[PDB]
Order: sequence, then C-alpha cells, then structure tokens
Amino acid sequence: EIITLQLGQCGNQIGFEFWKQLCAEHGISPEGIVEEFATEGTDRKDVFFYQADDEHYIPRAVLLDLEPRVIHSILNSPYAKLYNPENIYLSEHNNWASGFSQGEKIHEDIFDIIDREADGSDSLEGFVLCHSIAGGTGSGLGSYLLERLNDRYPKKLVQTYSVFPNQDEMDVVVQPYNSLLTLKRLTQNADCVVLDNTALNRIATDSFSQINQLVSTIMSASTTTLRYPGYMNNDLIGLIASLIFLMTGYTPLTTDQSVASVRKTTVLDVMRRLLQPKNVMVSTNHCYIAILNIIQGEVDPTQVHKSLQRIRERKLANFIPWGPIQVALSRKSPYLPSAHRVSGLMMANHTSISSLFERTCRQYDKLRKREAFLEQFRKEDMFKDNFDEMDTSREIVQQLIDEY
Amino acid sequence: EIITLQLGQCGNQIGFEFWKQLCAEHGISPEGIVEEFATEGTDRKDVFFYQADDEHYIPRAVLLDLEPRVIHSILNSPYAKLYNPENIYLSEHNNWASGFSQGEKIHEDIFDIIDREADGSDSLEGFVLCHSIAGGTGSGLGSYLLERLNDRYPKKLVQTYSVFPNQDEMDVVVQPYNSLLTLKRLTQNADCVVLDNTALNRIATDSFSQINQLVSTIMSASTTTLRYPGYMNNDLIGLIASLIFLMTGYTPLTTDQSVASVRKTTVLDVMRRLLQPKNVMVSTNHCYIAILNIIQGEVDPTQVHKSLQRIRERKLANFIPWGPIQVALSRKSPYLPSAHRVSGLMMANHTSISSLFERTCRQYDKLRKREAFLEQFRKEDMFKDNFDEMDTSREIVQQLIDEY
Amino acid sequence: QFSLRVEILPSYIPVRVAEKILFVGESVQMFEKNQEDTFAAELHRLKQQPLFSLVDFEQVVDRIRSTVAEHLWKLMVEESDLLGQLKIIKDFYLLGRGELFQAFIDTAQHMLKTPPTAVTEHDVNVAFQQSAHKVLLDDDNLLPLLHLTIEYHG
Repeated sequence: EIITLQLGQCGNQIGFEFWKQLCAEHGISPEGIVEEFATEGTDRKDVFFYQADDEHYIPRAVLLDLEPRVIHSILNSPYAKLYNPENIYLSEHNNWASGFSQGEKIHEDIFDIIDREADGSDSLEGFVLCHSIAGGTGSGLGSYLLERLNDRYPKKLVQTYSVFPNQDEMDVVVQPYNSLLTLKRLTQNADCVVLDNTALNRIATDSFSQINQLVSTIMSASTTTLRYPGYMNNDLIGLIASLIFLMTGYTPLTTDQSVASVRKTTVLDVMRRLLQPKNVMVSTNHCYIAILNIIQGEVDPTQVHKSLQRIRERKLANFIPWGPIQVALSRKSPYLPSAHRVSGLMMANHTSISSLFERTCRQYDKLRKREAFLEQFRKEDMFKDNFDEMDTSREIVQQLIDEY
Repeated sequence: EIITLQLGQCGNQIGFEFWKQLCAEHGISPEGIVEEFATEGTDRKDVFFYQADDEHYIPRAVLLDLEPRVIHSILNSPYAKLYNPENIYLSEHNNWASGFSQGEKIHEDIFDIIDREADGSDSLEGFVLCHSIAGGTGSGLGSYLLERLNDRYPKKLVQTYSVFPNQDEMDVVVQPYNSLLTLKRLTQNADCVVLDNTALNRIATDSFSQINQLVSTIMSASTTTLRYPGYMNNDLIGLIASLIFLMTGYTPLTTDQSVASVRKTTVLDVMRRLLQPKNVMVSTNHCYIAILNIIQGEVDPTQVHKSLQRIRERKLANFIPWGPIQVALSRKSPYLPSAHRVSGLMMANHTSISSLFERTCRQYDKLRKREAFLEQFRKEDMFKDNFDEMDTSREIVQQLIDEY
Repeated sequence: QFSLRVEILPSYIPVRVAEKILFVGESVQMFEKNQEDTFAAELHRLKQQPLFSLVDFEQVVDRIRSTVAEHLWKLMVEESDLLGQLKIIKDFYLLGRGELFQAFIDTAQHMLKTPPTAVTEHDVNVAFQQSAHKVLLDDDNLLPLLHLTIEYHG
C-alpha cells in the first residue's frame, strides 16, 4: 500500500490526472463503481485504492492547498464524487517562508488525516509526494510535511515527483529561494523523480492537461509492476535498492492521432530509444549511475539478452569507473487498447543532473549578493531574525554537488 | 423496566425527541398503534413502554414543568396522543431556590404519579433523569426529586443526562449557583452522563431540534442492548458496574445528506474514532478511568481482538497507574435503514472532566466575593436565614475535585 | 435399534460399505415410486454376474445410499424444520436467551444453596415457569417441553 501527498496547484492537478489514469487502467468507474466486464478482475487494487462497503473504491489520496479554486474545480468534475471529502483539506482563507509557517500552524489536522489513512492499511510501504518546488504553496508545505513525516514515521519510504521551474523561460520571480530550500529538505529527508517544464514541453512539442497527462503516464508506468504482481520486483523497496536523484523517459509518448504509424516495435529498439538524451524528459565526462527499463507487452528474454549484448558492445552508454543495468518486465492492463506491440519506460540516475543545481545555485548566488525580494521573508518568524537557514541550505547543496 | 423524569424546557424536549427515536426504532405508530410489518416483532418493549388493553403502548414517562407553553406545544404535535395525560403534570401558575421551594410544595402529586407508574412494573431497575442544570426549573426540581427519591427508594438506580451551561458563550446569568447546587445533589444522591451545549454544538457544526436529536441518539444507543437482549450486558447494573461522572461520543453522527460518502467502515476505525477528544461530545497528565464501546451491526470478534491489540500497542490512550476497557456488541433494530455498515458508541470516565467544575467553581467564587444576584434567593425559605447550603455545596465540589 | 456384526462379516467386503448398508436400511425401518423397482433390477443383475466384482458392488450401493440420503435430507430440513429446532437448543441449552436466566437466577436462588431434597424438583419448575412469563414470553408451545432435572440421591 501507499499514500499520495499532493500540494499546490501543480500537485493537485498531477493527482487529478494520475487518478484518472489509474481508474482508466483498473476499470474503476468515475463514481467509484466497478464495471461489469471488470467484475472478475485479477489486478491488485489495494495498492492505490481501498474498497468501501458500498462496493465503491476510494483513493488513498489527500488534497492540500493554500487556495480553494483548484480543488473546487476538481469537485465540479465528473470524478468529483470519487475522492474522500474527509481527507480533502482547504485553507479557510507565493512564498516558502509563509508556506512553512502555515505548515507549523496546521500540523494537527493534516497529521490527523494522515494517521487515519495510515491505520487503514496493513502493509503500507512508503509515501508518494507530488508538488512543484517553485511556487510558495508546494515548496514550503512539502518541506514542512517531509520534515515532520521523516520525524514521525522513521520506517516508511518517501518518494516524490518534484517539478522544477523552467529556466530558458525566465515563472516564480522568487523561485531560487524556494527551489534551494526544497532541495535542502529533499536531500536531508527524502528517500528518493526530478521533473522540469522546459524539457517536458520540449518533448511534448517535438495545455497543462496534456503535460500532466504525460507525467501521470510516467508515474503509472513506474508503479505498474507493483500494481500488477509478477515474479521479480514485487515491491517499491526492490525498485529503490536497484538504483540508489533520478530522471525518466517513456518511449510510446504518442498522441491519440499519431497511431497511424504502427511501427514494428521490438524490445531492442525501445530499450535503445530510452537511452538518448532527447527522450530524457528533463533538460567533466559525466556518466551514469544506474539504469532501469520496465517493458510492457509481449517480451522474449532472448530478445532482451540480445539487445543488452548489442548495446554493451556498441558502448552507447558510459558508466562509473569505480563500480560495476536492469531490465524488468511487466504485463499491460487487460483493458486499455494495446496500440503498442511493446512499450518501454526508463528511470535512471546520471551524474549530469548535477548541472540543474549548479544553475539554481548560480541563480541564487546571483540574488543573495544584492538582497532581492527578502522583505516578505523577513515577515515570517522563521526568517524574522536572520537567514542562516539559507546559508546552511546553500552549503548543503554545494556539498551534494561536490559529492556528485 | 425503567422510568424517565424530565424537567424544565430542556428535559421536556429531550424526552419528546427521545421517545420519537424510540417509537421509530420499535415500530410504534405515533398514536401508539403497532404497524402491520412489526406485528411479529422480537424486540423487547417492556423496558421503555407498557402496552394497553387497546393494544396501544404508553411510555413510562412523566412530564414536569414550571411553565405550560412547552408541554402545550408537545400536545399539539402528531405524537400528542401517545403520552399518558394522567402522568403529565403542569404548574397551575429562573431560580434554584424557588424551584426547590415548589418541589417541597408539590411533593404529594408528583410522588403519587411516580408510585402509580412504579407499581405497574415487576422488575423496575432504575431511574432516568433528563434536565438542564442552569435554568431555575430543571436545577431545583431535579435537586428536590433526587433527594426525596434517594430517600424513598433506596434500592433503585438513578441515571441522569445533565446538560451543562455553555461557557465560551457568556445563558443563565445566575447559572453558577444553580450548577453548583445541582452538582452537590448529584454527588450526594446520583448513582450515575454529562452534557454541554458548547462542544455539542461544536460537533454539530463541524436548532434545538437537531442538537436534541443527537442527544436522543446517544441515549437510545446507550440503552440499545438493554432494549435488545443478547448474551452479555443484559442489565443496566451490568453497565454501571463495568465503569464506576461520564462523557460520551458517537461515530456515525452524520446528516441525512451526508450518506453520499459510504466509507468502508470497519470496527477498528470506529472504535479508534471513539477515542479522539474531538468526538467526545463534551468540551496534570489527566488520564482515563474506564472505557466502554457498544458496537452495532455485523461484527467479528476476531476483528475486535485485533483492533484492541493494535490500539494497546499504539498506546493512543493513558490509564491510571494504580489500577488495571470493554467492547460490547449489540444488534440494530430491524427497521431503520442500516446506512452504516458498523457503528460505534463510547461512554467513558476520564479525569479531565474535573476541569468542568474548576471552571464553575471559579465562576462561583468569582461571584460569592461580591454577593451578586442574591436578592431573589433570600426571598425563599431555604435561603431566608443564611446560605450555609452554598458553602457546604462548594466544599463538597472541592472535595470531589481533590478526589479526582 | 439395530447394530452391525464383524465376527461374521466376509473377508473381501470392506467395513466402509458395511457401514453404508447399516445406514441405508435403518433409515427405512425407522421411516416406516420409481426408486423401488429399478434398484431391484440392479440387484438381480449382479446375481447373473459369474464373478463378484467389488468395484461394481459399490456403484449400486452408493447410488442407493445417496438417493435415500437425498430423500432424508428433504424431510429432515424442509418438512421437519431443523433450523427452528436448533434455534431452540441454542437459546435454552447454550444460554442463548441469557435474559431469561438472570431473572430465573434472581428468583430461584435461596432454594438451591441448601442441599437438595425430594421436594426441590418441583420448587424450580414453577419458578422457571414464572420466569418465561416474567420476560413476556407467552408460548404454550415448547414451554412444557423444557423440564429441569434435579440429580438427587446419586
């Protein structure tokens, strides 16, 4: 089992479309009813859903937000009735310090909800977090929740889908501070999926609805095998151990109109495609640390071995000199059309990601020398006296970059 | 069997809606007739009702009041004909002393009615009292009746649903005196359910009709197993022995419009919910003395054992260091819809209740130093000479607080 | 009430079918269409076989067994309602209706702490009868069928 903590407008939407994808996959009706064709289903549902006496299924989700508008719109959707009104929380009434201050203020009810959800699962495995690191809501609230959660639950995993601000595009003027602080908290508490609007929209090209549909696709494909038990990799901890910051790529990212080119898609061509920098959805002979490829559809392990052999000989990849990939196979949901003969998802750890922080650090250093937009931060208690928090966070990020 | 003594406007209403709930549960028509579908009923009716030669059932209730208006309205309700006109009593023509003086004045007819009702039951078990402690009517009249009843019937139980005045809201200006005196009498004569408008309306939020509907729900759920015989806890004395001041909480306190969220409701989640201070309908490492949870609907004792084990390990509760809970199961009435898969009611004794009196004492001490609103009290005979009654009552309450 | 014999039972015949025979018959003697003649043809058929084949002896017994058992279950549940009767045993034997006993214990208490004599047997049957009426259980059925016993003088 698992819980999802989605914050800010970004996280709220991310959750909306993630649950849309899930209910599509598992044959769950918008109202929580189960379709007749899926009555005898074999798919495991406990992982993301828990059924109710009324036979309906409820997501293990909690909605958090500093503002009402987004969730109010969500509850006007056809999927509104599905969620649990008890879990959803809205502030009665764009800065990280303010977000953390509110988090300190509203500890009690949030952790009440989290405890209630936790006690309903026998074998909870970890946590899932969806949020954006730039905006005031996501950054600060995620920081506070991560801190108090790692404190509260020292034996549960914490996984996040953190969305990083666009850089080529000059959105949050105060983004460097929030990003740097959120990164501090991620290193200091997060167990383990980086995301950026820049490269994501780049691949989308070459509305937020479609972008986050792709993101939800990534999340669902990541959790597929856990959802669909097989032989190997039957747990999230198995995933994490096989890799341990990450980046992702998915081959069949094709529009509903781009099915006309039914290209004979082997496993070799897919696994190859997952390697190119173009497909890496995120934007010094930098090299890899780990690679995992989850493959959906018919697959012959002989083909997998041949592809691995050929790629190894062709040396299209580079590895650490000081240490000695993985190809897991799953089964598609029996419901969604198998427009793709075989499909592939890749999650990897690669040193080049360091550059991200070097940019943000460069951004942050490009402001701290002139004290820009610190007036609001001084208002909150945390930065009321000084900003030693900022210095510690910057040095922590520098240490991480040095370690990479 | 049992008798109900309801005083003051509060008690009169409380009784109205309590009997409404009872007749709804047992399939008793508003006029006292029995519905065709309930002809072969198995539910025990003697406990709260006695049938009549005309086949109608009459409650074992007595109406008392210093004023006519409330009961006159009651007798204009569709339920008017149900009650016994003989038992109902109305004064022909807001202070505790006046109430007790009248009680001394109208001893004869009240005890005539009580004796008549008592002699109609073979195995009367105790008494039930519903009243408010602030207003003049309820406080004084209940005091007098409790005194003369404990004197008259030294072998019957005396149970009360005492409503305490709101404190956050500044209603009876002379409330401290009436409350303190009623508490004196309760300690000195009452066998055994505290109630406050503040927290009750708080939970209602988060007219008197709905508040007292909830209160009647609490009373009926408390008396369920007695009404519906089973294996264990087949008597009120069994209830009292298993606990012995109290506070209460009920999980499925859901509006008629809030059934849309049909949440899969185990026994574990319910019994857990009954523990939180939020659900405790009333408003130094204070701890518990006793806990009882009555559960309605399908229940597996294995689930109960598992819930008890897990809660014990999670140590969500605190107990006295000097002494070594209880979970009883009942069956729902076969008539009212089972909108809840399993439901839970909790009655507990907890030391924190002491604070209540500390407030009222603080209130009373905040007046006795300046002799506020004593003019009316001096009028009555009881406080005609002095107010030693007040001093004794205050010291008794102080002794009780020290004992806690 | 019949029995079975082992000291005279054949050798090659297993006891399993012997038990099957003992039940299929007693279920008729106690019990006092087409399911009668057809089996007579089956038994007669075996008399023509020039070799006793146990593997076939059971295929005629078990069908006869399952038919009477199916016919007996039809009566033991549908016609003669067992559920109602079991519901009576759970209530009174296993203290299912405990609310009746707490009153009976409340009344018939002083008359049992004393050692038992020849008169206490009736001194309780009345108190138990006073009890069922005291819980407004009015049913002349199944009321006289319950008779408390007093193991006196041995």
